[PDB]
Amino acid sequence: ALLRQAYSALFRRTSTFALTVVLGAVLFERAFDQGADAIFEHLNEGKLWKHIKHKYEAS
Amino acid sequence: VHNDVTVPDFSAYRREDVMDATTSSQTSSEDRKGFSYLVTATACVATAY
Amino acid sequence: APNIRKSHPLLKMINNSLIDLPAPSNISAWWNFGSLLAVCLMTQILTGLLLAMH
Amino acid sequence: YKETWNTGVILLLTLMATAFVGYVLPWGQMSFWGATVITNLFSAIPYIGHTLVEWAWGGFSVDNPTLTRFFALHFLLPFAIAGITIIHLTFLHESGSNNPLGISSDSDKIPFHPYYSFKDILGLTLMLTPFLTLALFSPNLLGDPENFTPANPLVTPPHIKPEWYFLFAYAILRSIPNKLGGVLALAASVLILFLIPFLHKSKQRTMTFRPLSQTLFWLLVANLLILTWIGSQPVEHPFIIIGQMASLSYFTILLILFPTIGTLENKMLNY
Amino acid sequence: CPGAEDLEITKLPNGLIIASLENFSPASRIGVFIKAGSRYETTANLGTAHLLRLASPLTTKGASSFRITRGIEAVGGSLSVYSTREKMTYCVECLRDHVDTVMEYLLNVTTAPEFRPWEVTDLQPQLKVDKAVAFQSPQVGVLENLHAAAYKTALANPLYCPDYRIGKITSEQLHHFVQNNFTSARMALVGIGVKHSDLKQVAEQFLNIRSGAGTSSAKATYWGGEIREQNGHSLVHAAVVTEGAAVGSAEANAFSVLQHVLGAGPLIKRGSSVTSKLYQGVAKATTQPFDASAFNVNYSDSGLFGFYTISQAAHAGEVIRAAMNQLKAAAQGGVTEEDVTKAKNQLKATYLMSVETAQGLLNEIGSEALLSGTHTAPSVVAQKIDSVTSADVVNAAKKFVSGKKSMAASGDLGSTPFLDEL
Amino acid sequence: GRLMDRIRKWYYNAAGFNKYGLMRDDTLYEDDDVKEALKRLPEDLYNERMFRIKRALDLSLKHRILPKEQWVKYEEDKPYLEPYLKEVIRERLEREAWNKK
Amino acid sequence: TYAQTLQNIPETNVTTLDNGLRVASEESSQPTCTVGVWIGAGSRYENEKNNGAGYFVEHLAFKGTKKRPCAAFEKEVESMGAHFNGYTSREQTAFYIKALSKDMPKVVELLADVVQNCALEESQIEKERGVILQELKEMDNDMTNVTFDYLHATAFQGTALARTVEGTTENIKHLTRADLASYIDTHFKAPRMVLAAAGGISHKELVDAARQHFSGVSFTYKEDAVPILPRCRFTGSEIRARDDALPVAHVALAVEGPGWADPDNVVLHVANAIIGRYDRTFGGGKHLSSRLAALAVEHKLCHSFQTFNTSYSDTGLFGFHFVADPLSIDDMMFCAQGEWMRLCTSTTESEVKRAKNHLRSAMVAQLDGTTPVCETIGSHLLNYGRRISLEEWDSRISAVDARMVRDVCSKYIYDKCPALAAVGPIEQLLDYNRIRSGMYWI
Ligand code: HEM
Ligand code: HEM
Repeated sequence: ALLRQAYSALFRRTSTFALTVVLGAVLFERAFDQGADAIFEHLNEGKLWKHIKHKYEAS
Repeated sequence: VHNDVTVPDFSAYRREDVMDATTSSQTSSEDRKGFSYLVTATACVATAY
Repeated sequence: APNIRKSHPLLKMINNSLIDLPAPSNISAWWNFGSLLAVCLMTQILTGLLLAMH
Repeated sequence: YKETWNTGVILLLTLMATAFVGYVLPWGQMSFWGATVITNLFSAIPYIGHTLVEWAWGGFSVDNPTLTRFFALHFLLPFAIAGITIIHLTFLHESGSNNPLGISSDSDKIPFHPYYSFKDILGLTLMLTPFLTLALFSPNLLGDPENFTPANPLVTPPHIKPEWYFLFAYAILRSIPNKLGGVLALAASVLILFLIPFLHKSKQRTMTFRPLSQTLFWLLVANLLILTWIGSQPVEHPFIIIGQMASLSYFTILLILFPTIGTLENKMLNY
Repeated sequence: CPGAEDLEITKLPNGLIIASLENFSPASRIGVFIKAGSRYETTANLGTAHLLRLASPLTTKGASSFRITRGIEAVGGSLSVYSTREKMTYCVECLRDHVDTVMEYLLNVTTAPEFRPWEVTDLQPQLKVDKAVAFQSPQVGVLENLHAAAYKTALANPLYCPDYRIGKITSEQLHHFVQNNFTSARMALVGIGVKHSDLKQVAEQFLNIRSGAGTSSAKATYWGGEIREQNGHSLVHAAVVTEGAAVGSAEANAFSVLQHVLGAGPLIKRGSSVTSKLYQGVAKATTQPFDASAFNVNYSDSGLFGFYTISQAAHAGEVIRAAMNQLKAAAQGGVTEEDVTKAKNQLKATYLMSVETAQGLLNEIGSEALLSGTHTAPSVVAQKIDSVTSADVVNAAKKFVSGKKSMAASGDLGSTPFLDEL
Repeated sequence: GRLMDRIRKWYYNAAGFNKYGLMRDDTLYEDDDVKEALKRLPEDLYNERMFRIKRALDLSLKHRILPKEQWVKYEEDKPYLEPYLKEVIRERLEREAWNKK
Repeated sequence: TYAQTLQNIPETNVTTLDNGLRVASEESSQPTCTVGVWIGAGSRYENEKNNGAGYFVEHLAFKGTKKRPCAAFEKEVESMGAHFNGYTSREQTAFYIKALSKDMPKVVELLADVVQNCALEESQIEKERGVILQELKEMDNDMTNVTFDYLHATAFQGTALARTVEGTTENIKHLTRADLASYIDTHFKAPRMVLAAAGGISHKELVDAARQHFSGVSFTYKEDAVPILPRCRFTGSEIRARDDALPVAHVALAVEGPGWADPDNVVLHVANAIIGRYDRTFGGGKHLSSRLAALAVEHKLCHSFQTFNTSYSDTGLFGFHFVADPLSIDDMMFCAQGEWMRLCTSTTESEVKRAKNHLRSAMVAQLDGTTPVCETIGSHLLNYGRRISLEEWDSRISAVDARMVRDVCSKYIYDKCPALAAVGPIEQLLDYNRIRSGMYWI
């Protein structure tokens, strides 16, 4: 049971609750950004420089 | 007199696990708290971000 | 006094107006505007300074 | 009165930042140059040095983006001073004022008004006279003439030094040859005030009845005067050495002599 | 391993008696017994005995108030002072292993009080409190006024510091009261749960305020007064007595037995007392609930006897009257040779039961060792109890009906009668 | 010799709190101990010190001092609180030490 | 030595009669004694309709039996100098007698006659009914018990344990000769009873006299089986009976307890030994060792306070109670919860070492006389199923250390939703929420 375990190891001690909020945030950021960026780009296929860049990318 | 006093019935509000008056509520405690706290811990993470 | 929240000349202030302050139990959402106005203010000043620096 | 005192140190620090940024506003030779030398000091702080400075400057050198954020800061800080002054007096009032004899004055207190309202209004005019006399007859008696010259990045003035009220520390800065140590020494020169309360060994509060501590006190004052003076002169003999000497005596007096002479004084009283 | 030991009991030059008895209990209970109390107070130092009782945890010459409390507590010890109008006992309890530790403080408290002006000064307001919780029992209020109406001195002196004297007692008064009463010939170092030699070595080579009898209590002079406290409570408490028998007297046993014949407390929870003539007699008179008992006190140079009655207001009249008729009726030969045998046995038992308690024993043991210097064997005290004729009882009865009576009552007395109406 | 005694008497006179009519102990800074100490002083000594102190303050506010005749003489300076204050500290150190064990 | 005095404590003899009753006793060299039957019955065993019977029964247990009516029964006991007492709690009832060992047998007879043949005279009932009714009014003014009742009332709300031992007003106004009879015939049975005794009694002479008056045999297997009770559910909640007209306020707070059998109860007790108790008449005052007591004194926080570990067969209540003035309720509570937190997070060896000695002295004093010993035997069997000797208790207590007190208290107190009951002028004490948060972070 995660809720039970979670409670025990993460939410019971204030010190660990804090550690969770931090590490939790670090991972949440990394994933929330990638995901939203992903969504935004698909929603705008071929319009972003990221997309058309290749055409003139030739040094 | 105080002997004539009883606590009303909270079945309308109790959580599923502490609904049965003949079951130790302690066994489902870590769950009930673990959930609520899980919600809270998350709000912090969101805020932190 | 036992707990610092009440004795301290400053916490005592923060306490008697944001922690142990007696509030009616039935106030509605219409009472939320005081705090917002307050937050609203701190926010303007913050963004304002930032803008003034340019 | 620790808290009254500690907020006090904070008022001093704040006033310094305030008066420092204020001085750059007229953008004169000294304004600019002083700003360039003083702010660059932090560049000595390890690893996060340069970053912290270029951040503050808003660029690569004191330029327009600095002038603006300073004007902003200068307008702001004063108000923070006012706020904090309220806290200062708030802690102060918990205990009430102290007094020259250093012994409980509960057996003889008087209403502030009219006694002190009057006394202060008198002390206001007594000082205000010299202030006005100066401000009106000898206007620039205290200002560097170098600041009547528009800032020019291609002409370093001969002697870049901060305003008088800073010299004393500028002095302690140059005492320690080593960009990093000197900064810390500077920082300590003022932050030292936070320790005073923990260096009180006397069984008595004031120095009214401590003649030893008294000369030591006036020595220290004189010491600060010299430090101020050294700060105004160039970095050459015999100044350089006098500097280091005064800087040393400064910390010695506050960190070692004072508490020590304090203890000795207790034994002489049979305490 | 552990068996039958025999109660030893020395006596030193200065007159300090030392009783002892090892019953191999996993716990001890030493205790200093003393001839002192409100009985020795003068109009000038009233209450000083009381305050002294409360002052037990104040600093001494060998241990500070801090160490005395922390010290005793560090070993699950306990320290208490119980005292009557004429006796003060200082005892402590603890586990066998810590006696020597708890002993020091005990010793220090009774023979080395410093009574510092401040410590004292800050303690006095306590009397106001300690006295206020006690008087919650009306039971205690009348007894105070009883002794007041029963005597003109010594015993008439209240057990709790009178109000007007609160905060007026002085370190000197405390010091003097001690130096003049806590003297080696008025003290006993009783101790259950220890080897006599050990308890002895402590007393001698340690106790130092000494020798003499010091101040002597004036003879208890009988008055025969009547004090009435009109307060409004729906329940009226009343007590009517007559000078009774003294301690160590032979006419003592007589009253105790008359006591039990009349009725001294219930033995059946919520039960009626058929064996209690007094209770039963009253029961046939009033209809509402009540309580009536045979009151009996035996003091060094005097005693008190009569009855005590808690009753509804309006029925206080009927209840007291009855309690009386039942006493005269006893004096008029209304006692059965059986009634006497039942009593004698209830007394024997009650005596024997009120000794199982380590405290009850240490108390029984010490009381003798103080006002005697001996330990009456249990078969002797029995051989002494039953040896009481039917007459003896009826005689005690007579004495009450004939002697001058002094009454003390409190409550809504509107319907309660005066001493000269009985 | 009397070196220590020469010094003390000198410092005592050097300090000069006796020109106000104050006693060594009157100048003690009222920290936690001195506070308890004072509460234990017998009333007569407390009231006296109070007058002395209040008198000193009045001199201070007046920028005057007592006439030489009235100055407290080194050898007659009564150490009225010292004894109490020492026990107050003895007591504390006991408690401080005990709570540690 | 302490150690030895313990080993040398005579053993407690326990033999079971073919009918299920258990006879136990501790023989001493004492001329007087205490024998009685301790029963596994009480308000908990009652129900909505008979709640109070066990108490109504208690009121008649002495008003005479069939073989020898009121007058006679009373007269026969008084006349032998014996004391007859008894009580009834939520999970335990008991009737015991104090008399000379010489009458140990005639006593046993009397007992058996009370539990087995109570008169239940139709005319007596209607009187004790008026009596009990007044006892309720008198008890209603004892805030301390009005509080613990409410504590239960909510801590175990909706269950068997949430019932008062005395019972409802209605229940007492209508209970019947029948219901009472039924209660006795349903609950007072050999397998659930214990004839205990202590003093100068011979186990034999006792057990013999036992078989003689406690002969009733059982036929079916059901009659030999002790019925297990449906358990009671704990609930973090509060009940506030306010009345600014009362002079002081009463507060009780508690988390669920482990129940008789659990070993932790020892540590739990060792814990409460640390927090201990106070009451304005303790002379120790500011020097008392109990941190809470001190604060109580230094800051005039309360008139008294007590820690408790009320155990039951399958559950319990571990908390505290205090009486304070309307304006010092909060600081008091605040400090109190503080100590509980201190137990969980920072107990000291010094603290426990003492707590232990205080506890040891406690257990020993619980056996000060014959009635108290008998009460301990009557209970150990009924709850632990045997006798735990001071020699044992001591070993279990001696093994407790800080690290241990911490773990347990944490296990039962930390971050648990407590049950709270307040009575009186409790305005300053407020919000369950706030109190709930006082349950974590020292
Ligand atoms: C009381 C809160 C404030 C209010 C209601 C407020 C309102 C406004 C308004 C309406 C404008 C015009 C915005 C636009 O359309 O361009 C403005 C501009 C500005 N404000 Fe504020 N302001 C507040 C506080 C401040 C403060 C405290 C500062 C900084 C000390 C500040 C600095 C500025 C600056 C620099 C601009 C100009 C730049 C811009 O127009 O975006 N403001 N403010
Ligand atoms: C914005 C600057 C400040 C303001 C306006 C301010 C104002 C005051 C005022 C009004 C008083 C009461 C009257 C008096 O004794 O002078 C006071 C007292 C005091 N201030 Fe400041 N103060 C300031 C800075 C400081 C600083 C830098 C310190 C010291 C580091 C300080 C330390 C104190 C202390 C200790 C008192 C107690 C006076 C006593 O001995 O009775 N103050 N201040």
